[PDB]
Amino acid sequence: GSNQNNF
Ligand SMILES: [Zn+2]
Repeated sequence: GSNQNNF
């Protein structure tokens, strides 16, 4: 799957 990190 795809991953996104929003710090
Ligand atoms: Zn993946």
